[PDB]
Amino acid sequence: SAAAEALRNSINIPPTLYKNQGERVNILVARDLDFSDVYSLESIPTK
Amino acid sequence: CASAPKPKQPSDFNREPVNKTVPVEIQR
Amino acid sequence: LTAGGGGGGELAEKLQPMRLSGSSAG
Amino acid sequence: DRGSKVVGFYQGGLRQGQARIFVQWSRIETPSGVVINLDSPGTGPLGEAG
Repeated sequence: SAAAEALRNSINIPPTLYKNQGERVNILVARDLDFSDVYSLESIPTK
Repeated sequence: CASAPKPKQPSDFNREPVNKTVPVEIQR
Repeated sequence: LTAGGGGGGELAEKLQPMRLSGSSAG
Repeated sequence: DRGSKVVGFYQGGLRQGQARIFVQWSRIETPSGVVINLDSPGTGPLGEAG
């Protein structure tokens, strides 16, 4: 059947996702991030 | 038939200045 | 010129840890 | 003693025609700290399997 022949060939087309710009998202940190080498702390003297 | 939505377009009615006061980064 | 126990197959396979190694900032 | 906590597990789900799941009990902890590894079938209130 021609209709079945068209369907079999063009049936499997994965969808497409459209996410706009300016959207809010998260990042869920998957590992321990160590900032010891790049920052250090010091106290600001009073007044 | 169906097309991707556009992001919100802001209304063009309540147009006001951004700068109520001169910034300090201009040093004024 | 020139010189010179062994069980729990499904459950204990689902409990295998995922250990992701940390990172250090540069 | 009474109040001991027993720990078990199951897996594999059920097939069709089965209305009982095989539970195996693994360890038991006496309220005083005793621990014995009993790996025993779990049954119903009258000893029917699973």
